[PDB]
Amino acid sequence: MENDKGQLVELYVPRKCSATNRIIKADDHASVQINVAKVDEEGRAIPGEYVTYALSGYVRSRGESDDSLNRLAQNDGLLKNVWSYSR
Amino acid sequence: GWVPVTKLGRLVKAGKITTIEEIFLHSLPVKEFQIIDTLLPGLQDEVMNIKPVQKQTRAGQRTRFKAVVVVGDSNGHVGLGIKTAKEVAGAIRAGIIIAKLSVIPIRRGYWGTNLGQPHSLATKTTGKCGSVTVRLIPAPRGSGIVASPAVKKLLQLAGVEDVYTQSNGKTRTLENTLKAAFVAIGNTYGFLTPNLWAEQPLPVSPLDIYSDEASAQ
Amino acid sequence: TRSSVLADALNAINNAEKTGKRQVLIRPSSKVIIKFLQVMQKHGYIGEFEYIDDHRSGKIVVQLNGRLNKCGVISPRFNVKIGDIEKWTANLLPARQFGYVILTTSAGIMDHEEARRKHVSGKILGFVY
Amino acid sequence: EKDPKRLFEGNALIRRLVRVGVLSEDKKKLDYVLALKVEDFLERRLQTQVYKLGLAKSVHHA
Amino acid sequence: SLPATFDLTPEDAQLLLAANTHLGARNVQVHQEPYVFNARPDGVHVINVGKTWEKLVLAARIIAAIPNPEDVVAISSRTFGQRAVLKFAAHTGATPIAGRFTPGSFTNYITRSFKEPRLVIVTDPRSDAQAIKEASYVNIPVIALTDLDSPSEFVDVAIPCNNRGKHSIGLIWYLLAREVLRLRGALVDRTQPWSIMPDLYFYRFP
Amino acid sequence: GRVRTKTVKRASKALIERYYPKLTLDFQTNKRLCDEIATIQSKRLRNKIAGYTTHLMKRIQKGPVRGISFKLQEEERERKDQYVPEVSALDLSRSNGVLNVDNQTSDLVKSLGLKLPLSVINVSA
RNA sequence: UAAUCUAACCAUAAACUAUGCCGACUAGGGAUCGGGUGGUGUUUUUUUAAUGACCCACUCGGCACCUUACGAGAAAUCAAAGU
Repeated sequence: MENDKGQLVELYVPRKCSATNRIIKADDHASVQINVAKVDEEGRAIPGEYVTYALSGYVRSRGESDDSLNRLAQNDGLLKNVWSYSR
Repeated sequence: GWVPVTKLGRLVKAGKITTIEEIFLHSLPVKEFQIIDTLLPGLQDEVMNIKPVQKQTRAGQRTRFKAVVVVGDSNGHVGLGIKTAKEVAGAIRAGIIIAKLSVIPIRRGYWGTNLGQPHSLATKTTGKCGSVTVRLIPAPRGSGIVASPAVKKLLQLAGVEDVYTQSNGKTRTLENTLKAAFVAIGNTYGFLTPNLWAEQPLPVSPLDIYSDEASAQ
Repeated sequence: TRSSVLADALNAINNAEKTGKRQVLIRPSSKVIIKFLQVMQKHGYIGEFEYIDDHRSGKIVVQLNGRLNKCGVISPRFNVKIGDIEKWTANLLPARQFGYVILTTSAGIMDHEEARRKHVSGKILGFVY
Repeated sequence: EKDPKRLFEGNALIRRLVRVGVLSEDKKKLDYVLALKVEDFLERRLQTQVYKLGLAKSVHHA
Repeated sequence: SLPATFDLTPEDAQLLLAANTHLGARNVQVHQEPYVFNARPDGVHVINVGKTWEKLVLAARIIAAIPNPEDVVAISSRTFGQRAVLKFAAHTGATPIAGRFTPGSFTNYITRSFKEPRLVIVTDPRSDAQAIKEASYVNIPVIALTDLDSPSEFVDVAIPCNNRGKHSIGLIWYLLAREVLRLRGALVDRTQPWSIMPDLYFYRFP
Repeated sequence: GRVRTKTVKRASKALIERYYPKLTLDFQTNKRLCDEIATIQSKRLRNKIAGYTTHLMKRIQKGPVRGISFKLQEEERERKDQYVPEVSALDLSRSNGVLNVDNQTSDLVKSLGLKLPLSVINVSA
């Protein structure tokens, strides 16, 4: 949101979920956010780099969380052959 | 003095967090009321209703005193809590602390065109608790706040200049009315409007950028 | 028994987007289902969709993004004049700058801004935001 | 906008408020009248414009 | 984006099939049906071991991505796990919890047992859910050792196991403990086997 | 007719947690000790407080504590051979160097396609 | 796809009540009752194929029951009393 002149005039833009594109507010106290570690050519881990996933409050309560991890992670090449579209 | 005993509290005592929005972006839980005071020094309260209430323990009629206290800015932050206690002046000061603990933002938008500051709400919203419903509606300039006096006084301290109300249900138990206007504000960040459609990448928490600090001994 | 086909072809959508799914299955299709869908697709509210046919009246499989709050139908299709769009639009829609109510009008099915600058009017059909 | 009743009845309402001196001369836009206040007419009476212009020592001497 | 040194070793799976950890329980629930290879005519179902290793390196890619290695907490309340958690947390640095979990220990900072972790690792979330339910209040991701009778609510990345045997509960801690050190750089080469006997992590009573 | 109140019970295990190597299974010595490391107002209260610590202290020579104990930190770290076997129970050498599995589980390893020395038996039901 | 199928009794059962009723959609769980399709599984035996009973898995239709609750409600509670 921005005025006639052009500057943003919210307080501060909030975080969308990543499995269902909802919006996570300041009292969604089950809204997990999870990092994984990039890897090295020798087989070690860079201490400073991540890949970040944000999951909403209610994809976890129904129990649909871990499958939504496997769907999300496998697009980024983390896994192979553990999730399948045509169920 | 102030000893932080929660690991958010050490991060803000040392001054690694300068605005309250870093608590709100990563939605962090807060459990120490001194965090808000340094963060928002302009906060300011009023007391709404004080009512004696009674319990027939041992057939000895011991008096409590329930209090309804709203705290709030005049920019976009509010708060509201309720506490019963044995003595009158303890129930007020205990009632302030829960209200300092529960602070939420509010998205403030326009009516129509785009000249200058925002005054009214972004959309229409509604919260219901108990049996009361309260629904808030955008208004043009010059409107002001049309509500009951106990609800007009809430929306001054969140700083909405013009808004239209409409409330159903038994509105004459005010502990339940204010608990519905509260829900009907805090949903304003949560309606995905179309300008919020774009994509952004996820930021990273302060609770592990400064991880060596704010760690126990 | 089954009276309106469109009225529960939009009841099947938001009933399975309140639970955060990504795709739904509609049955039967219609000539006025598809054009209601093709105006929630040039505005971004849904993704893409496919039309089966099985020689009776086909099914549809739609792909939903994240962006619908509600889509609906208004069941006596009343007769909107031209001075009376803006009383229907001040009641159904959440704010003055987004959302749409769509109409069946003598020059096609369209939304309510698109009917202003063509200067037409017709019967109501539904809303979307 | 560009609706000929807005342009004829707007630019007359604006023109009358400036001609008595309530709207500011840089606020000649139609949205700016929706935040006008009640003492912006109260400061144009003769009881108030004669005390400011140095003729009476108080507002009850006007 | 993980090279062939991260593939499943034929020697490694020789342990798992020896450890009888590929025998699920006789009643699948509806959420874990991707993990089932095929049903036996006896009545049991066979877990896909190539899946249970592929979602084993992922947890270690989360455990290694934390700054302070004492912010992981590992919990059990069954007898069969509460040795294996200790030797896990021994030479990695997590803060173990065995025996009884006291209620209100991730909230209520006036307790002496108050903790504020970054992950939680549980074994059997059927009979353990107090740590599951409380972590839901304060934004704590969680990892479980899921059977096929496991209520998988609030639970992220979920290692499929057999939570009935005694080797099979212990061994999955051991292979997890082996892998987390390799990522840290605390070891030298992926291809060399672990010097420690895996029978150390077990449980025995006279 | 004589059980000990919590203010005996509570402070007896506070003293055992800060000065455990200093204590001793004989009562007559550490009677002379609690006055040094703590402040006891009366005299009979000291005699009761040191009475049950020594009775608590001989539990330590048989079992574990309900406070903290660094035998967990060191002698349970000597319990890293509760019994470590010299040959593992998970050793295929006990199975003549060949793994004994069911029928259709052999298709699982053939699915991922590995070369293992396994045998196959017959199943009932 | 719509005109309104001994007797008589006295209420002496908190005498549970804002349910064209037809239609679509929305989470689990196991028992039982009909009809059908499967199976290297059994066993009366004609034989460990089958008739034959069992047993297992799916399937369309039934009166019930136990869970939870995103939801709904003034609450008790409710897979509809939800959308």
